[PDB]
Amino acid sequence: GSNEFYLKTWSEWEKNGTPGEQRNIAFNRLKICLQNQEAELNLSELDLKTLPDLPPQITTLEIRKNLLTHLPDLPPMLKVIHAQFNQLESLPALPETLEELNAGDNKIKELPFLPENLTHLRVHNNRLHILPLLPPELKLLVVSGNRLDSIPPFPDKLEGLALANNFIEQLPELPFSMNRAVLMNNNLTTLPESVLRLAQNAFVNVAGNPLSGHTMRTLQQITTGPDYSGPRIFFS
Amino acid sequence: FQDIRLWVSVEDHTVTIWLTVRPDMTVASLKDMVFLDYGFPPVLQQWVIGQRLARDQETLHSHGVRQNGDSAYLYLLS
Repeated sequence: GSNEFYLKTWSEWEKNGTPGEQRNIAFNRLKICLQNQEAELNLSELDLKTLPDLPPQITTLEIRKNLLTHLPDLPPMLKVIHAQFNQLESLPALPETLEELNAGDNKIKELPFLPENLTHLRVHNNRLHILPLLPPELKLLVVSGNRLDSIPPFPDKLEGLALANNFIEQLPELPFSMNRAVLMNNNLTTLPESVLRLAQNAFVNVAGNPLSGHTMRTLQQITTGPDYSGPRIFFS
Repeated sequence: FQDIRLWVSVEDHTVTIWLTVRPDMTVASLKDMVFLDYGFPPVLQQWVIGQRLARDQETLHSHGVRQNGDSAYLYLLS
C-alpha cells in the first residue's frame, strides 16, 4: 500500500518528461530499488530534468550528470549524495544522517543548514556568495570556483581545504589538522600566522593573491630560514 | 580498478604529494584531479612517468603505474 503510492507516482512521472529524458530507465531502477529495498539509487547519466519522490530507505543517492534544477525531499537515512554536474539552483533541507555531499558543477546560490554529521562537502563550481556555518566533523571542504566574499571559521578536524577562484579577502586561522590548503586566485593581502605552524608535509597554494610586501617579507623570512619546518607554501 | 598510491615529486620550489589514482586514469583526468586538489592549472602541468613526457590521453597503466609507491614527476610551467 505504501508501494502503490510510489509505483503510481513514478508511473505518472515516467510519462510526463521530454523525449530526451530517459524516464523509462529511471522508472525501472526506482522500481528495482524500492522492491529490493536497495541501499543505493543510481539515476546518474539518464538526462533527467526532475526526479520524483525518492525511495525512503536509500543511504546513497547517485544522480550525477543529469539536468536537475531542484531535488525532491531527501530521504531521512541518506549518508551520501552525488549530485555533481546538474543544473541545481538550490538544495532541499539536508538529512541529519548526511555525511558526504557532492554538488559540484551546479548553479547553487546558497546552501541550506549543514547537518552535524557532515564530513565531506564538495560544492565547487557553483554560485555561492556565502557558506553556512561549518559543522564540527568536517574533514574536506571544496568550494573552489564560487563567488565567495568570505569564509567561516574552520573546524578543528578539517584536513583538506580548496577555495581557489573566489573573492575572499580574509583567511581565518588554520587548524593544525589542515594538510592541504588551496587558496589560489583570491583577494588575500595577509595570511594568518597559523599557516606557518602546519605540518612539514602540509601544502599551501596561495598563488594569485595580492599579498602585501610586508606579508611576503614576514613569511619568507620564516620559510627561507635554515631552520624552517613549516609547510611548503607556493606563492606563484 | 583497485586504488594505487602514487608518489609525486612536484617542482615549479619542490613539494612531495601522495595521490590516489586508478590504473585506467588518463593523464588528462589526473591533471583535472590535481587542479582541484592542489590548484595547478592543467595547461601548466607537465608529467614525467618513466623516461616519457606523459600525453593527456595516455593512461597511467600504459606508463607502467601498477602498484602502491610508484612514482611520477610533476613540473609546473610559467
